[PDB]
Amino acid sequence: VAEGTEDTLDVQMGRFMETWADMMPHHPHWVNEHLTILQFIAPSNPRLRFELNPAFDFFVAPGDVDLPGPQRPPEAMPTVNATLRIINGNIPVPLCPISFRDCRGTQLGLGRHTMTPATIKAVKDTFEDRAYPTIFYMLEAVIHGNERNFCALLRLLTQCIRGYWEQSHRVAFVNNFHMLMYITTYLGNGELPEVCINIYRDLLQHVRALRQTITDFTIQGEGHNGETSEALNNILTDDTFIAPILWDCDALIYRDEAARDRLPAIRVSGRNGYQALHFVDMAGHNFQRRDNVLIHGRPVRGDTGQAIPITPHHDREWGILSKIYYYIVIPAFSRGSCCTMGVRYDRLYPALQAVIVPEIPADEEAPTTPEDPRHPLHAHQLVPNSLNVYFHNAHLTVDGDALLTLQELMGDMAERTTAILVSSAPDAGAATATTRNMRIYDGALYHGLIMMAYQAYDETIATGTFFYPVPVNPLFACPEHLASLRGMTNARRVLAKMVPPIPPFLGANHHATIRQPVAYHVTHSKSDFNTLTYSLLGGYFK
Amino acid sequence: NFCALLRLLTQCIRGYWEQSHRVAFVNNFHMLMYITTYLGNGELPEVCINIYRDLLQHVRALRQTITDFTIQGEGHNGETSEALNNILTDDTFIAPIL
Amino acid sequence: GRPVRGDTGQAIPITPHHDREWGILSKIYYYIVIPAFSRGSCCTMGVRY
Amino acid sequence: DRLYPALQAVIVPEIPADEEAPTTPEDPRHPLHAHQLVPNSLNVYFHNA
Amino acid sequence: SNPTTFSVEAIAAYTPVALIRLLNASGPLQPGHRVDIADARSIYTVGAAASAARARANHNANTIRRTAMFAETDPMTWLRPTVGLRRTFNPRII
Amino acid sequence: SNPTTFSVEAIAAYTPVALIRLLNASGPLQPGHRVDIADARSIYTVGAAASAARARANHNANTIRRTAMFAETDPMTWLRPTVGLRRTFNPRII
Amino acid sequence: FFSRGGVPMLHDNVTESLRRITASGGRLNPTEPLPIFGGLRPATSAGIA
Repeated sequence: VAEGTEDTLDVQMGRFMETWADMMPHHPHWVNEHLTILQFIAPSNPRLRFELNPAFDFFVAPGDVDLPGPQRPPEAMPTVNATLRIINGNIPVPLCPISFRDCRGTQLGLGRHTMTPATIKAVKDTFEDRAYPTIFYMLEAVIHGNERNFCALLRLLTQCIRGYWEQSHRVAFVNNFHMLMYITTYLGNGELPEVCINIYRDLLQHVRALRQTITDFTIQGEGHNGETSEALNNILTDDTFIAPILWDCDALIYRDEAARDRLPAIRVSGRNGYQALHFVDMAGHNFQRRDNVLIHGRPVRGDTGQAIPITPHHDREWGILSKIYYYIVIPAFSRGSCCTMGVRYDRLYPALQAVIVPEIPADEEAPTTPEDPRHPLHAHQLVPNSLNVYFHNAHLTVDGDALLTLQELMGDMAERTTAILVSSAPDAGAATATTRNMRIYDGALYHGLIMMAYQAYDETIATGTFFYPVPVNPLFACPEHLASLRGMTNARRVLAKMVPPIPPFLGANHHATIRQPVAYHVTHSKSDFNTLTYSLLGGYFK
Repeated sequence: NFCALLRLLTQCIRGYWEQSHRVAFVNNFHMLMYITTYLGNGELPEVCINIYRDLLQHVRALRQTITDFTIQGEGHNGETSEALNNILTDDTFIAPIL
Repeated sequence: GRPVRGDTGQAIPITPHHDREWGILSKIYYYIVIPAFSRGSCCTMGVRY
Repeated sequence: DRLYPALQAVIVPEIPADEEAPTTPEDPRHPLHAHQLVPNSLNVYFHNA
Repeated sequence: SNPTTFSVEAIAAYTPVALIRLLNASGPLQPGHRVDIADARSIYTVGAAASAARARANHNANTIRRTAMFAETDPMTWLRPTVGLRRTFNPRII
Repeated sequence: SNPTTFSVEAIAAYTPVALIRLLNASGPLQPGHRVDIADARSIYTVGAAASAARARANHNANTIRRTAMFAETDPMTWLRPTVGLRRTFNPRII
Repeated sequence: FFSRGGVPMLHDNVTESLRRITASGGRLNPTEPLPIFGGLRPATSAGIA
């Protein structure tokens, strides 16, 4: 597990690519989960002598190296290290199979809430859609999970979601967790059609049913050293474990407050610790920032100021539901095809400045249909390199004021995406005198993104213009999305087909919490879309 | 040429679809790629693009089925394991129509 | 054929239009999906420009 | 004590005689029109619903 | 046109032809004479293609100008990205 | 505007630009000169947003004024509760 | 793989890797150094059940 070096995450990923082109001379031993029980048990297996404890992963690590180190690994004699297996599905697939996990998931979700097949069909269609418009991605990048930024754009978002629904019968904005909250809350009283809000409410009801199942299988009243029983049995209710994509800084606040005894460490692009300065505007945008300053966003029921300290935006239940969504519902539907990337705001914000809303005269009615010249999406006003061509490519019709709300959105911004690598000791249940030296490193992308599927043959937008692939999970690995990275060869493409590329400044496989066998379970299981979610929940028990 | 003839091909495919309920331009592989990538945001009706995308999804499912039944990381003399096990993933073998 | 993103010229060498995966998908389509639907009734042929 | 003063403000306009009462909310004579959607009245409570 | 040997389909095949919707070959075209020339088919093909693009001439005071279509590297490309129009609209301007 | 060195895209990038629907960078934009200066992208970005909010100017005599959106503690708040508009209406006033 | 004399493959790494996968998942195998000028006896084991 390497360390950050205060770069812009495009240079660092490229340096990792040039390092990884010749860093691996052979196939690593932690990928081969395609073996059955008989092949794993057979004496020719070199991994069989390193599987001794049921709650420990033994590997080979460089000696005399404190684990967060430099970019180039120092040369030393190899030694055998161990790391605690926290998740009970992190046992390898030849020792804990897929069929057993699916039958346990069928046992778990007996009387619980299940999803209607209409929502399953629509969500599966929009997760496997390669012609998913990029305008949703740019809107989710600029809004960036702020409640005021969402609710300043209710007209445009209602028109966009309605236009995407009643032309292809697929749901929109299911990518981000801080979108279906806001749609089920604000756009749920009748603005959207009857079938859209049913899909969103069914997804939210399934998330809360998974949370209730987690609460059901624990026994409350046993709290040891500032850890609740939910955080001491499960992981999706553990505040130390964070979401893969962070939009607000409240998750780091709850992680730093809740743990408090297992020695924490946050490395945000170089220096240690975050700063969380909010209210960034046009005068002080500073797109090229080398510090560790994050954007918390504007608290709306209060004052931003300078000496006013930061506060969490939402409840503690929001983090639990976000973790449950991002770690169960997304990999059950995408099935290992989605990939996390950051954004290029210095190439995205000037592409958002160009709106060609015309000058409608006074005492005149606003045009609705796009056949009149007064409509902003009429062919007379489709000047290239504006936002009108962007909305016309997706065949979604909008009005003038819905496009003019972008200026009100523009008061709050986001500077750039950065890699946050957190670290902690194991919890108080398993903190003996020798496991405190072992630590867990798992990285997350501040102001990142996720695409459901990758299109490579769409030439209306050049590749790598806005998003560049920085994947951090075994679940969210992407052998196909790496073509979006600048300077990609086919040798690296067949190198990444067998090994999931996770950079060492975002955690390693044998040191993280989510490991390879759960990704093998989400990508090589064909059972259902409801039993897979409960099987994944049953896998996430300590 | 396809991105220049988008409007005429949209009218042609729509006229062939909503008179006999038959999918058009399915013979060429460099036609349904361009239909799914470009004419897939609502220019065609809701049922045509579902047919094209379902065919493309089945093709990619066959590709993943090929990928699953091999063992990666074993390649001899500039040949990947897929080309060493299969033929549809072998670059020496060529398409019937170029 | 005319390249999408570039200048033709004469001294510029030929570059492939698409990814290597396009060849794989074309082979899979032309050797599986076409003979499964047509069932030996379709015939490959040239044209008279 | 914090509900009845919130129920006082009704912004029903003054419709002249020999005129039809509006039904759709698009015309400015309707109570739920955006012209008479003044904040902190019962009209915004009904419009949020 | 004059005195440049109007086409009668014996030897008068020539590239700078200027006609549109010509009902000449289709019926008022009594059969070919005892004249060898073989590449008159290629002369007519370039000629008819030239006499159709020149036959456009107008309709461009009605149809808007052609655009970038794809996304190439425009001469700035350092303060705004490039995105091309997919020609699915109706260019008529009225 | 004058004599404030109109934008010729060499060094004349400046924040108080006053234009709207400028088709200057998109095609009449002969390539960038032999000048180092790199932060003209940031100057253009602040300038274009200033040249778009000023380009509203009108459209505020047509749409209604902005409201509290959410519910905050406005200065009275002891004889009536506060509820903000959800901006889903069509502000046009006609 | 205990017999020598037949025609070999052109690439030596292909034959070596083929013997390596063939030896995995079996009891009796030629010894790992491949003793030239020898009988290719299998490696002896522990006691017999």
